[PDB]
Amino acid sequence: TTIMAVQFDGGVVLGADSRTTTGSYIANRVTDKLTPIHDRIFCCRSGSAADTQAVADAVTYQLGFHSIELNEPPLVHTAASLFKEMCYRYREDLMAGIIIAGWDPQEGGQVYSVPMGGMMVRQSFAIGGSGSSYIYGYVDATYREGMTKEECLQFTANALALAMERDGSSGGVIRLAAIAESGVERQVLLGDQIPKFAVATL
Amino acid sequence: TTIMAVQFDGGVVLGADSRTTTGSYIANRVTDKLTPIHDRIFCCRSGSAADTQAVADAVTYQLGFHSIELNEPPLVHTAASLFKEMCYRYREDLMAGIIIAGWDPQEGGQVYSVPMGGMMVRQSFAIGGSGSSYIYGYVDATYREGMTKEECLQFTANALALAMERDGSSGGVIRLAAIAESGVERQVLLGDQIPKFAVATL
Amino acid sequence: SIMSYNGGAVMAMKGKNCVAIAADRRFGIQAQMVTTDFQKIFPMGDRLYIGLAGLATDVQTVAQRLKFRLNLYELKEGRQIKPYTLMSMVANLLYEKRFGPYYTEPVIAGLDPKTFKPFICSLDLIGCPMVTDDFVVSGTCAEQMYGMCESLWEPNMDPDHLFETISQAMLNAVDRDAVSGMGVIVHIIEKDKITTRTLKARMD
Amino acid sequence: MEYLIGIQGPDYVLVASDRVAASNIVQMKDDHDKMFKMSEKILLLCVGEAGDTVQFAEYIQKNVQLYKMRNGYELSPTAAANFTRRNLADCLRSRTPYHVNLLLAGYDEHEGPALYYMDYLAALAKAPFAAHGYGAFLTLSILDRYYTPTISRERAVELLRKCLEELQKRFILNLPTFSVRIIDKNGIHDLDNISFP
Amino acid sequence: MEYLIGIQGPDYVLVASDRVAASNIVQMKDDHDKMFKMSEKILLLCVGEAGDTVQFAEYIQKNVQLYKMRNGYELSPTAAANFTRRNLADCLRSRTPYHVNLLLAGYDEHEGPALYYMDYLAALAKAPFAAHGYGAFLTLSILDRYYTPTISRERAVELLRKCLEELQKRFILNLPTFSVRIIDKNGIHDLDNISF
Amino acid sequence: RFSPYVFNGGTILAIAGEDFAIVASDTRLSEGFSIHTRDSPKCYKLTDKTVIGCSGFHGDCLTLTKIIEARLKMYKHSNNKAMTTGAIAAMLSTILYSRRFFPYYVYNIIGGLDEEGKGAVYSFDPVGSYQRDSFKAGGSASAMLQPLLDNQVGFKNMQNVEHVPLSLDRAMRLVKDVFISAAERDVYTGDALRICIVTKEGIREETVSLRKD
Amino acid sequence: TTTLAFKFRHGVIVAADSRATAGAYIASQTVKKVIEINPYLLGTMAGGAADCSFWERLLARQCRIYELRNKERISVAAASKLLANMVYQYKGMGLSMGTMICGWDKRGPGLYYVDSEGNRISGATFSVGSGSVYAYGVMDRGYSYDLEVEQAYDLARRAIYQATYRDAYSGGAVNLYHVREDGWIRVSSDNVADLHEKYS
Amino acid sequence: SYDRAITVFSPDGHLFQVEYAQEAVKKGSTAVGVRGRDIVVLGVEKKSVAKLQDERTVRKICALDDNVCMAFAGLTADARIVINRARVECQSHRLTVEDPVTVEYITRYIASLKQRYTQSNGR
Amino acid sequence: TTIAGVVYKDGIVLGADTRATEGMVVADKNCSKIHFISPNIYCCGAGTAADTDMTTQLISSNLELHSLSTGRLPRVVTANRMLKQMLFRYQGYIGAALVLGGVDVTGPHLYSIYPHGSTDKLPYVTMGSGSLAAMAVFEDKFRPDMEEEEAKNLVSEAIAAGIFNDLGSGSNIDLCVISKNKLDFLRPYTVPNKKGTRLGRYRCEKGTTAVLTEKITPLEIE
Amino acid sequence: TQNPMVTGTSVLGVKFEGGVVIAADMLGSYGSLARFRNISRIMRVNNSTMLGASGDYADFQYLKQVLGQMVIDEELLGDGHSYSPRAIHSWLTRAMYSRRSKMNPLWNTMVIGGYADGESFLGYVDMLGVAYEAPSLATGYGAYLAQPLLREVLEKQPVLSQTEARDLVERCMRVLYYRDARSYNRFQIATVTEKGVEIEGPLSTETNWDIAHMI
Repeated sequence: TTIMAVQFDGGVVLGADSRTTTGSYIANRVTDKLTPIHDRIFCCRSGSAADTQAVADAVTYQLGFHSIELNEPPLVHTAASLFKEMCYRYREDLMAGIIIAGWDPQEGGQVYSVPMGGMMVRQSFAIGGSGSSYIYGYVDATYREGMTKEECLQFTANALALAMERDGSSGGVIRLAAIAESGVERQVLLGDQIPKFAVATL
Repeated sequence: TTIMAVQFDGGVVLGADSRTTTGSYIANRVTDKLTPIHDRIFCCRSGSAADTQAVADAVTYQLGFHSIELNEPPLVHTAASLFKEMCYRYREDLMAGIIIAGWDPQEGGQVYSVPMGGMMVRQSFAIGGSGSSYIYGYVDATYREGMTKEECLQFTANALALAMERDGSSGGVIRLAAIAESGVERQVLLGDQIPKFAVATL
Repeated sequence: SIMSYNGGAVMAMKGKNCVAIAADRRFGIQAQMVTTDFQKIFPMGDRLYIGLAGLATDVQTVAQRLKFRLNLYELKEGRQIKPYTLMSMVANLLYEKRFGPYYTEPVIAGLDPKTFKPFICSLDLIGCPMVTDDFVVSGTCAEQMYGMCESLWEPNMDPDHLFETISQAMLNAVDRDAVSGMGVIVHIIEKDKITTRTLKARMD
Repeated sequence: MEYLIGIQGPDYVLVASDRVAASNIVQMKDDHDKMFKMSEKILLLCVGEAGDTVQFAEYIQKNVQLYKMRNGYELSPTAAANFTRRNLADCLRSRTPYHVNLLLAGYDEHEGPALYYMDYLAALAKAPFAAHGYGAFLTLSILDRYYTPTISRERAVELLRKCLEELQKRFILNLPTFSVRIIDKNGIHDLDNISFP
Repeated sequence: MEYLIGIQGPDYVLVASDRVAASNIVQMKDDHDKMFKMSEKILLLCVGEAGDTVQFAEYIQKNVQLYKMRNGYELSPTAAANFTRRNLADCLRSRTPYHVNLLLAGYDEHEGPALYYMDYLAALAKAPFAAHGYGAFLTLSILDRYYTPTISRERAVELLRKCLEELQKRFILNLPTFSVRIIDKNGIHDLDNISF
Repeated sequence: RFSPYVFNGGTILAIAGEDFAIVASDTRLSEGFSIHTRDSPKCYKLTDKTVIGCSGFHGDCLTLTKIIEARLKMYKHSNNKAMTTGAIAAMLSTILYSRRFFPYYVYNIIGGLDEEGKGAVYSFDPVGSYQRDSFKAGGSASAMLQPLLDNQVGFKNMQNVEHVPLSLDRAMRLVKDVFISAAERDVYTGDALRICIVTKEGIREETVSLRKD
Repeated sequence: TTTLAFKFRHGVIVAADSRATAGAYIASQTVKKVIEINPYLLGTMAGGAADCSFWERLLARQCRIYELRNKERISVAAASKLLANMVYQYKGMGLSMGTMICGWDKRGPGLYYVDSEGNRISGATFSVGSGSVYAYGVMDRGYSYDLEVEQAYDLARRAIYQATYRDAYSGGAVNLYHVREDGWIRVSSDNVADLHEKYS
Repeated sequence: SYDRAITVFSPDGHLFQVEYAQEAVKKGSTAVGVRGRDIVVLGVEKKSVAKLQDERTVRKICALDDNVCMAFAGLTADARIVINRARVECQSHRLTVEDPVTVEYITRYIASLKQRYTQSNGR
Repeated sequence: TTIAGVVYKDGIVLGADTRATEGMVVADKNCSKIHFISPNIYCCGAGTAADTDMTTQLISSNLELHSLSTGRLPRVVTANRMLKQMLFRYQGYIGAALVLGGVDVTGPHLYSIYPHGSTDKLPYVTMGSGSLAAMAVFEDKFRPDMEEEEAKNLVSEAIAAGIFNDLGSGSNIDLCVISKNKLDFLRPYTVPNKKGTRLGRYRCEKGTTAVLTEKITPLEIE
Repeated sequence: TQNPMVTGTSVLGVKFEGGVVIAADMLGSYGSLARFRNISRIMRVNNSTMLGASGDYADFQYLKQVLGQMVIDEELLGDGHSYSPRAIHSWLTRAMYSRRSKMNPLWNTMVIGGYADGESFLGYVDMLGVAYEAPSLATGYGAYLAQPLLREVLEKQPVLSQTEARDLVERCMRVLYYRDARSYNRFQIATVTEKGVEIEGPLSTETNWDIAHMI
C-alpha cells in the first residue's frame, strides 16, 4: 500500500491506493484506506488491515465522545495523540502505519505521521506504506512550499501513480480527498484519469 | 550503494555514490565504484565489494585478451555477457549488482543491467544498489527521450543526491563519468556541488 | 499423530427404522495391546448410543462428562434427549476446549424418541457436527472404512442386511490397519429391541 | 525402567514389582517398596518419573482413607480406579502432569477380584493380567502363553516366577529382587520376596 | 556400556570383560567375548559403538599377524599400542571415525607386563590398572583402595572379584558373567569366568 | 527450502486372473489443491504381455518409465528375447534401490501375463521391495480400494461362500465400482478411469468416465 | 515384524510373520520375510524390507561366485561376515537392516545375527523385529537343545503367534523353515487366524 | 604412467618374455618338495656358502601363513615381492571369511598375480 | 471450500459448495455452508468448520436478542461489526472466512470477513480454497444491476468453477437469494456431479459374518 | 537457483484449430518491486515451436542460450530433420529433472507450444520436472485464476478459432492483471501456426474499475 498526505494552506489533501493483498492475490482491488475519524479528521491506513480498521474505529469512538462532551470540533493533534497511545501501548502486537490529517480551526490544516512503533511527527507532507519507499525521491524533489489545493492534488496523484506502477502491493485506483474548513471533497481516479508516465520503450 | 547509468545519443553517463559501509560504519567515504573494464567500457559496482572487484578484474582480463586477439574495440554486449556468465555460474556464491555501460563503434552507447542472479537486460537507464529504491520514482517521472550529455549528467547527479540523502548506505560524493567516442570524462561533485533539495520546514 | 497413539475405529450406519453402531475393542499403547475389551461405544439413552475413537483417556473423559450433562438434562426436563440435541451438546462440550482439545472423534447413533426416525452423525476434534443419511466413520482407519462403506452400503436396508453390511465393513477395514482390531462389537438399535453381537475377527 | 506385574485369578489377584530405586547408574536403593495400600483390600502399584510416583500415590492413599473414615465402608476397587484415573487425567491437561504408570489391584466382596491398568495419559482398562515397564514387553508373552482364567494361586506364583526369571535372563537392567503379595477376601497378604541371587 | 578392566602386576596382567551384547532393552547374547588375541602375548580388549569395535579390532589383528609373518617376530605391546593409537587417531578427523574404547594388555620378555589405555579420541596412556565403561566409575575407586604394585595374581583375581561384585550390587545394568584372562611370560592363560 | 518432491496424486490398481490381468488407474494429475490435467494416464505398456502403473511424483514417474523402456530395449538387444514380467519386476527393484539415498517417490505396480500364461501382479514400495500378489491397489486411494478387493476377490472375513475363480467380466465390474467409490470419497482421484486388459491376445484399452470434482 | 530363529540338535528353525506395514496401514499380509539366499543357507528380514532384500540378494550372488571359484560352499560365518562388511561401508547412511543368516557347514548348525549397526554374533536363540521382545520370552521358556523336531516347530509357531497377538505391526501367517544338513525345507505356513482357533 | 606391452605374442604363438623368465628360473638354485601323508617337506640348494653370510637372511623357504609355506627358484627380489603380497592376501582372506586360507586359494592368488604381470601393460 | 456472493439489483445471492474434507478424504457430502444469522441476513462460512458454525450461531443469537429488543429487523453492519470485533479479539486463532449477506432498511449489503477481523464491503466476493477460480468467473462476467436469474446463474457458474478446478471443493451447489420482499434458501440448486451406478452387487447374504456372542435386550415400547 | 531473485508471473496457453497461442506479461519482479518492466518471457525456439517462462528470468535466459544453440546445431546439420515441440518439451523435462536431482534447480515453470505435422502441442514443465500435455495451460497464479475460464470454455467447446482463442487469452490476462499482484499491464501474445511463430508487441488489458464508485 501507498498512503500520502500533503498540507496546503487551509487544509490537507489525502491520497491512497485501493489495493490490499494476501500474498500475491489481490483480495480487494477497490479498498478504501481513507477513513473518516471525524467530519474533518481522516486517517490514511497502511499496514495490517485488521489492526488499522480496529484502531480507526476505536479512535473514531473516543474522538466522537470527546468532541460531544467538550462541545467543540476535535483537534487533529488530539486524534493523532490517541492513535499514538494505542499504537505505542500495543506496538508489539500491532502492525499499523497511520497518517492522521485533517482541519481544525485552531491550527488549520495539519498532517501527522504515526509509523510503526507508536511515535507522532507533524510533517508538511507524509508518505507511508510499502510503496512510499519508491516515491521518497519524487516527493523530495517535487515538493514546494505553498502549493495550491489543485497543485497538491496533482502532486499526490502523480506520486501515488508512480508508487503504484513500481510496487506490486500497491495498485488499483487512486482515492483522493481534500479536507478543509468548507468540507471534505472525495474523488477517485481510475484508468486514464490516473497519471501515467512513459516507459523506456527501447 | 546507489549506482545508475543513462544512455544518450553517442555515449553514456555513469554515476555512483562513494560510500562503502560495513554494518553502520563507513569504511571508505571516497571509494570509486565506477571501475574501468576497457578504455570505453565501465562497470558500476553494487553489492559486495569483494565480489564486484573480483568479477570486474576477471572480466577486464578476459575482455582485454579478447580485444587484442580480435584487433577491434570490444563490445559492451561482450562485456555484459562475460559478467553475466560469471554471475550466473556463481549466483549462489556471489551477490553483486552491476550496471555495465560503454561505447562501441557499431552500437554506440549501451547500458546493461546485470542484477543479482545473473540476468542481463539492456536499458535506456538503470539504477542499482540499496538507494535505487528511493529514486525509482524520480527517474520514472523525469526521464525523457533525447536528453543531452549535460542533461543526463544533471539527471544522474540529482537522482544520486536524492538517494544519498534518503539512504544510509549511500553517501559521500557523487562520482560521474561520461563515456563517448572521444573518451572518458570523469568528474566528482563535492559538498555544495552536489545537488540539494529543501528539507521539509516546520 | 496423537490420535494414532491408542488407536480405534468407530462406525455407524442407517437402515430402515434401524441404526447400527460398531467399533473395535483393542486398547494398546502405540503398538502393545493391553486389553481386547475396551468400551468405545457407550449408551446415552434407551435407543441412543455414542461411539468414541481417539485417545482412550479422552474417550472415557468425554463419555463421563457427557453422561453428567445428559443425566442432569434428563432429570431437569423429564424427557429423553433427542439425538440432534445430544449432537449439539457434544459439540458444545468439545468446542469449550477449542484450545487444548479433547482428542476424540465421536459418533452418535440412535432413533428419535417418538418418531423412531434413525439418526447418525459424527463430530470432529473441536465439535464440528456432520449429520449423514448413509454412514459415518471415525478413527485411524477412516480411509479404509470409508471406501468399504461407500461400496457396500445401500439405502433402505433391513436390520439383518444392515448388520451384515456393518460387520463386513468393520472387519475388512480393521484387517488393513495395524492399530485397530482385536475383535469388533456391533450394536443394532431397533424401536423394539437392542441387539449386541461380538463378531469373530482376526486377533492380529 | 521399573517393572510391575499383576495376575488376576478366580478368587485372588497377585501383584509384584521390582525393589530397585536408582539414580543415573548407581542403584541407590535395593529394597524400595512401590506398593501402597489404599485400603485393607486394595493396592496401588506405581512406577514413573521420580517424585510424581510417591506424590500421586500418597495423595490417592490419603483420599481413599479419608473416604473410609468419613463413610465407614471402604471404596470399591473399581471406584478407587476411576477416582485415581480422574485425578491423573485432570492433571494431564494442567501444567503439572504426573508422569506415572499405575496398576491397581483389588478384591470386592460383591464383584470379586479385579486388576486395573492405567497409563500416564490416564486411560483405564480392566484386564486379567497386565504389566508396566520395559520388562512388560518381555514378560507379557509369558502370561499370554501360560495364563488360564482358572489359574490357582500356587500356579500363579509359579507363572510369576517364570516371568521374572525371564527378565533375569534377558532384560538389560538389573532387577535382582521382587516383592510379591496377594489380595483376597481376607485382605492383602505379603508373600516371600522372589529373589534371584 | 560394556565393562573392561585391567590390573597389571609384577609379572602378569589380568584382564576381564563382561560377556553380554545388547540391542535395545534385551541382551541378545550372554557369551559374547570382547577379548581379541592380536598375538601370543598380547590381548586387546575392545568396547564401543556397534560394528566399529569388531572392524577396528580385526584390522589391528591382521596387521599385527602380518608383521609376525613377514618379520619372524611379534610386535611388542608398546609398539602394538602405538600402532592402534595411530590408526585410531588417523580416522578421528576422517569421514569414518571409529567410536571405540580400548584396553590393551601384553607381556614382553624385555619390558615385562604392560597394560595400556586408549579413549575413542585415541589418547594413549600406560596405567597400573584401568577400566572402561560406566562401570569403571564404580570400580576404579576399589582398585585405588586395594591395589598394590606388588600384588600376587591370586590376590589380583580376588580384587577383580571385589570390583565385579560391586558392579552386581550397584550398577543398574545386568552383567551376569565376566571373562577372565591373564597374560604372562608363558602366554595368554584363560581362567574360569567369574559368575553370579 | 527447495523440496525435490511433490505429490501429484493419482491411484493405480491391478488384478490378476487365470488367463488375464487388469491394470487400471485414474487420469487426474493434481498438485496441491489444483488439478493440472484431467487426462494423464498413469498406466504404460512396457511390452505386449506387461503393463506398469505409476503414482506419486510425476517427474519420477516419467523418468522411471523412460528408464524401463530403455532397459527393456537393451535387454532385447543383448539377449534376443523380450523381458518376462518377473524379470521386469526384478530390474525395477534394482533401479529403485539404486537411488536408495535419494529415492524415487513413486508407487509402481507391474501387471502382466507370466511365462506359464497365468496373470501376475507385482507391487512395489518406493524403495524397491517387490511382492507378487493376486491383486493390489496403489496410490492416494490405496487404503480405500484394497479392503473391498480383499473381501470380494480374496473372500476374506466371509464364511459359507464358495470361492469362485475370478472372471474378466467380474474383475472389470469390480474395478469400475471400486474406482467409482474412490472417486466418490478421494479428492485426488476421479477425472476418468483407464483400464488396460492384458491377455494372450494382447493389451486392450477401455476408458470409462468418472466423477469430475 | 517378528522373526525368530534358534538352533537345536536336529538343526536350525527359522520363523517369521508375513505382515508388511507403512505406518498404520498394512500394505501386505503375505510377504515372505524368510529369504532363500541359496539352497544351503537362508536369511530373514527385519527393518527395511528393501535394504534386507537387496543386500541379502547381493550376498547370494557373492556366495555363488565363491562356490564356483573355490569348489566348496561358503561357511555361514564367512557369509555373515561378507554381509557385515558390505553393510558397514554404508554405516550412518540410513540403512535399517536386521538379519539372521542360518545354515550348516563343517562347524555344525550355524546361526548368525547381522545388523545395520554392525553387530555380528552367533547364538543358540535370536529374535529380531518389533515383536521380538514378546517372542523372546516364550521362546526362552520353551527352548532346549534336546528338543524334538515337532516340539521345535510347535515352539516357533506359538512364539510367532503370541508375538503377533501382542504386537500391532506383526501379523498375517507364520511361515516356518527348518534347516537340515541337506538343506532348508519350508515346513509350514499357518495363518494366525487358524492358529488362534488351534491354541485357544 | 609407462604403458607398454612388454609381453606380446610371437610367430608360432609363444610368449618370449615368459619363456625367458622360465629360463631365468632354471638358472636359480634347486628346490625340491615331497608330499607326505602326515608331513610335507621342502628343500633348497644353497647356491654357495660364502662362509660370511648370515644363514638367517638368505633363507628361501618362507611361511606365507601359519598353515602354508613356500619355496622358490628364480629372482629372489621378485620372490620376496610375491611372498609379501601373498602374506597380506592370507591375512585379508582370514579377515573377510573368518577361516584359514587353503593352499589352493593362495596358490591361485599367486598365479593370478603372475598372470596379470604376463598380460598387463608395462610389467 | 468455495463460498461466493453477489449483489443483484434488489438483493443478494449467496452460493457455496456442499463438501467437507478432513485431510484429503471427503468426510462429508451435502454439507451446509450457508448459515442462518437472521431472517434477512444469511452468511456463508469457510475455514475451520467448527469456528464458522459456532461464531455464526453466536452472532445469530446476539442479533436475535438485538432485534427482539429494538423491535426492528437487524442491520447488516451490526452483524459485520460484531463478527469483526470478536475475530479481532481472538487474533485469527478462531479461523473463519465469511461471506456475510443480508438486506435491510438501507439496502442490500454484502460483506467479506477474514479470520483476523478485516472486513470489506464489495459487490461480489469469494472465499475458501476455490476463491481464485470463483473470482475469475466473477471478474469475467459480473455486471452492475443484474437481474435475479442472471445473478443466480453467475454464482452457480462461479461455484461450479470452484468445484471442478479445486480439489477441496466439490458436491452439489447451494444458492440463497435474499431480497427485501422474500427469502429463497435453495439447498441443492444444482447437482453438477453424481455417483455412478454400481455395476456389481456385493450385498452380503445372511450368515456371511460369524458371531462369537449375541445379546438381545428388549425395549419396553410404551 | 536455490533462491529466485528476478521472477516472472503467469504464462498462459491454449490450443486452437490450426495452431497454439501463448501470452505473458512483460515484467520481471524483484521481491514485489516491478524492477524490469520491458522483458520478453516468450522464446521462438524454431519455426514450429514457442517457449514461455515463469519464475527466475536468469534461468530462462540460460535455457534460451542452450536451446538456441541446440536448434542452431540442428540447422547446421541441415539434414531435413528439425526438432518438434514434443522433442523440445522432452529435452526440457530431462534438463529440469536432472537439475532438480542435483538440488540446483532451474526455478522456471515452462509452457512449450507448437504446431507441427498438422497437430498442436501444448506442454508443461515444472522446476521439479513434472510434465504433461493439455488443451490449455497456465502457470503460477494463472493456474488458479485463468485455467478455470479456459477449462470451462474448452469443456463446452473443445475446438476453438484463432479469434476466439485470442479473445479468451486477453480476457484471462485482464483477470490476471486485476487479481495478481506480480502482474503488469503490458503483455505480448505469441501464436504458432502453419505460417510460423509470430510474437506481437506490447498489448494492453483495457480494464474497467467501475466498482470504485460503489462502496
